[PDB]
Amino acid sequence: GQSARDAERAKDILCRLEHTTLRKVTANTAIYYDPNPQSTVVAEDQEWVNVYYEMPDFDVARISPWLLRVELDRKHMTDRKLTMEQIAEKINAGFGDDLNCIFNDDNAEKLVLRI
Amino acid sequence: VGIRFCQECNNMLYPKEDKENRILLYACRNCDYQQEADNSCIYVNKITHEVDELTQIIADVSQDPTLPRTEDHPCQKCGHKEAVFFQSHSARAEDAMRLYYVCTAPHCGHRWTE
Amino acid sequence: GIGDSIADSKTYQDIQNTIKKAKQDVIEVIEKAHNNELEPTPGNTLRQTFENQVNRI
Ligand SMILES: [Zn+2]
Ligand SMILES: [Zn+2]
Repeated sequence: GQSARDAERAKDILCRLEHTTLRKVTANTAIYYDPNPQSTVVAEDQEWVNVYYEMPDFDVARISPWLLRVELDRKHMTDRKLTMEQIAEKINAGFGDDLNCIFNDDNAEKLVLRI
Repeated sequence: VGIRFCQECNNMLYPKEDKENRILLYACRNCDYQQEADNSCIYVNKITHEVDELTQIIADVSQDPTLPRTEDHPCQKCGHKEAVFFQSHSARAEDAMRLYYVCTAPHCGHRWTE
Repeated sequence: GIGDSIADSKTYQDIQNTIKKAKQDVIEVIEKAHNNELEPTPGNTLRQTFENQVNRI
């Protein structure tokens, strides 16, 4: 289609065809220890995890004291026109429901989602 | 982020969890020496790998007779007007054509990029 | 012979001039790549674009 003419649609189908894994869009990861979701060992993630916490869902059996924190690079994120919403559903939809992902808002400069 | 050695048998202290006070405990698997964790984090994995080699280059490189020298950029910490510059000469050579300098004055060893 | 392998005085000067100007341009390219002022092209490492344009020159 006109995708053969304009470079933008060519580049979007380019990114849509190329294979992309997770370690290409991550900056660093850290395994913390929050025995309570209100503990928030790292200093500043308390805001968004809390604004989730006043809407608390899925406290079915326990709360796992073990946490996994992932940091993302918006450079590698936007170049493929990705944002952590689709990642968030597919990292859940595709592996099971044994994991649970809460995330920031992209207006914040660094893109972190905790599991 | 570091490592912990046992105080009795000098081995590697593993992290463990106790269901009483919700605190990280470091335990041994030869004896059972115990203590609590001060930073309460275990694993970290840096994938960006953007470590600035200003923390890895040595000050005695200014004794090398096979490196170029300069009279333009002087040293800030001592005011010497002679430096010796080079490249990264390591991995992470995707866009690695920076130019680290080292002062050549004896007992200055000041290093700086630009 | 060797009379057929030699040139006049004017041509030698022209060759020297063009060689000098090329060796000049290469130096500007190098010294502007040492201040991180080069921008890689799509699908090209920084080393790749540097060497590509110096090979062009
Ligand atoms: Zn021990
Ligand atoms: Zn100095």
